[PDB]
Amino acid sequence: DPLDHLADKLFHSMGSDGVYARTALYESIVERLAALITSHREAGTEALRFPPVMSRAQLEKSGYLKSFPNLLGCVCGLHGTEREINAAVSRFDAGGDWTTSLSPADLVLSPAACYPVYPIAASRGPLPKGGLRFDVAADCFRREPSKHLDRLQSFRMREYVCIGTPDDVSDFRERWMVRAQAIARDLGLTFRVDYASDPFFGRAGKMLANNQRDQQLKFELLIPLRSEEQPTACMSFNYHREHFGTTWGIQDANGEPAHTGCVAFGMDRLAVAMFHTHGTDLSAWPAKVRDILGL
Amino acid sequence: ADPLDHLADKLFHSMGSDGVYARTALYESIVERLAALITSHREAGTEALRFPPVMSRAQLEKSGYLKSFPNLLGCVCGLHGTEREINAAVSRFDAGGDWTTSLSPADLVLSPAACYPVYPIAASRGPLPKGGLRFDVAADCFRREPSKHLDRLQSFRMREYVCIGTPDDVSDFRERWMVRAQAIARDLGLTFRVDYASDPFFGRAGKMLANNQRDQQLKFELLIPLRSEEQPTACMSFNYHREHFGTTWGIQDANGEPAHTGCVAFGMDRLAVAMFHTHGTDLSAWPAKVRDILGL
Amino acid sequence: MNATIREILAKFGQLPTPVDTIADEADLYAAGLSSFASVQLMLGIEEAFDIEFPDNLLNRKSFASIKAIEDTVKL
Amino acid sequence: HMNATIREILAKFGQLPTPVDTIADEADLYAAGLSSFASVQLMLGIEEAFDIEFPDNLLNRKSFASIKAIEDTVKLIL
Ligand SMILES: Nc1nc2c(ncn2[C@@H]2O[C@H](COP(=O)(O)O)[C@@H](O)[C@H]2O)c(=O)[nH]1
Ligand SMILES: Nc1ncnc2c1ncn2[C@@H]1O[C@H](COP(=O)(O)O)[C@@H](O)[C@H]1O
Ligand SMILES: [Cl-]
Ligand SMILES: [Zn+2]
Ligand SMILES: [Zn+2]
Repeated sequence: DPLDHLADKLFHSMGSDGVYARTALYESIVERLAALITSHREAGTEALRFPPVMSRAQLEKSGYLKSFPNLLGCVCGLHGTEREINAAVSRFDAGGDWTTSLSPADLVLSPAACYPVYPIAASRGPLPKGGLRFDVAADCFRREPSKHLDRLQSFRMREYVCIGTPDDVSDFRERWMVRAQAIARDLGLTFRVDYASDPFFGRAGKMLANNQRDQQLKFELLIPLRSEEQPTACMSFNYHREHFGTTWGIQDANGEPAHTGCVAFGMDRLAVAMFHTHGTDLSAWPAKVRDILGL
Repeated sequence: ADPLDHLADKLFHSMGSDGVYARTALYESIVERLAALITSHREAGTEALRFPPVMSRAQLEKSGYLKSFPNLLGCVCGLHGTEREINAAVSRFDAGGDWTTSLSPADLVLSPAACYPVYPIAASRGPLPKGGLRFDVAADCFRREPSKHLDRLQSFRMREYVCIGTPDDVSDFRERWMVRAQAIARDLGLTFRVDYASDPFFGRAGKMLANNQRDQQLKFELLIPLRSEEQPTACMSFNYHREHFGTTWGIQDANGEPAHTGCVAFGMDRLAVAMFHTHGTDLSAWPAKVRDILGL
Repeated sequence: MNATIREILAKFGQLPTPVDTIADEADLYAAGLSSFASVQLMLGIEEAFDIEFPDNLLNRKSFASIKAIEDTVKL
Repeated sequence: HMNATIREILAKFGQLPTPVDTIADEADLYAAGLSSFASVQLMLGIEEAFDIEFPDNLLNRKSFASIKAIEDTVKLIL
């Protein structure tokens, strides 16, 4: 794979595909990319930072099981008494399987950064005129082991989220489709934009994906990393219509179920794209890109 | 009522789970300044690694975490079955039942401490150089201990400096950091004491481990009165592991003996909460010297 | 066939008004059919019969109205 | 006999590199090769092969420094 040669300078093995330790070089660029994205944050945006876990009940309510059940990571633990726990441990020592004693917690690993923001918005009552805008970030988890450097199980997501009327969100959407492309251009990256679909699960998932692609609810910015025919989505814009507004009882200023939309930046894909494009020697990066990043 | 509780309004939003909170811009700005302050005190020749919130279950098993803290571990499980099996689990949930009966363990756990993944990495490089190796590591860590207290989180950020080397390399490292960290705490205007302590080893077996640890002074903590002056909160720890991890991972020092290891751990969320408890939630009202130390 | 769909639409459609009110020509989405309800409706049309939609006709259009569904099945 | 029972457990759980018969009553078990985790297993063995419960005041390195220390500690309990 064309990205494989980057591993030496960017990552160390942690004994699991898609889960790597990040070198200082790599993290320095992740941090500069985050600062760049922050510099483009629109007026009136509230910033929240989420941990890598979220409430299982919230995610169930979000509909995640009807879309991507195969991708979810659930937190489980040894919940028994001292004797029960000791028994599980003893089986491990004996060469048996301690994990049969695991039981689910009330937590899952967050699959995307935006989910916790909707019940937070809903808790404040009806939206003001113009809606609400959020800047959210989380370490996210997708259960899809791969050896490719652009397909990780644990990765950082940064999103700007708009919650408001259909006009509020469509205005936000037009703006961020332009801004995301301007950011990629300033970073010296080659890309195209296309409509796409989320990887919905199963046969019902085929209909969902068709509808999403037909309705143009998902825009992706695609960067050729391993090939031009199989480019990698590094930014997306997702229009959810009234899905989350209805789910969480969010009312816009007109008393209607709110629409929501988000622009998502895959921070680790963008970092890998930068290194693939510009190499691992920062001193040689294009002057304009170094300037844009504040190097 | 908890003296900390009133901080929640400016610092956190509920995520529907005790010990798991969304962080406001105010709170994050201080966590970030604290991290930058800690970075400014980094020793020369220290390699910085950043780890994700998950690590190898096999590595964590090998490190002995199961024997010591099985009650605190978070394991990653997923729906690994066929499409039919998964669809049925989802259908049971739709019908008032439990979809989680279809979960099975993945090969990952949530990281319980930032240092664990560094030991196999160090081991993979061969014998240590003279003077040993030093690392600057960080991760979002997880411990299954739900609480409503703001100083006891389930998901929290840990920053550590780790030393791997001879017993002398490691013991001098821990002493340098114990002094340096107290000086930092004083600059931040914090009230504290440093005392011996022990990890919360599980079960009867664990009472002996805790006793020996305290007796051998393998763990110091920097303790800050948050909820009360009688039960202060450990916001940093200074840990000596003797040859435990060196032996586990087959790390050899420059003299060919099983390496010793130790670490200094900073609880970033605990420190941030301590700052807000100590100086309040209005940053312009913080002491000028503290503001200067943090580059505010 | 029409009677077979009215029971399904009442079972999985989850619209705020009874299936005996819809008029076979009216848009089901304006009627209150959501996306996730519509996929449950699709799955029900595959179960009450013994057919699997080609992903070509697996879309919003084929489930727009009750007459839209009926026509699609025969094909 | 209590001496011999203890010695068997030290073979059962001690994880010692050199056999128990080649170890004196008064002798440093830790220098001999008794690790922390092992000393706790050993302690659990001394609890299994007899039927006793160490007070957490004797739950330490000193109580298990030597066979004699173990023998004496156990005796001082019952
Ligand atoms: N490194 C990495 N980034 C991912 C992965 N899945 C999604 N992303 C990033 O996260 C963004 C949002 O994901 P989405 O919500 O569109 O599935 C993507 O556009 C991409 O940049 C993954 O498995 N690995
Ligand atoms: N449950 C927790 N919530 C928040 N911070 C924690 C928690 N547990 C540990 N820490 C912090 O992490 C540091 C290192 O943890 P330890 O490995 O227990 O010494 C501690 O000194 C605390 O500052
Ligand atoms: Cl990413
Ligand atoms: Zn989103
Ligand atoms: Zn550590």
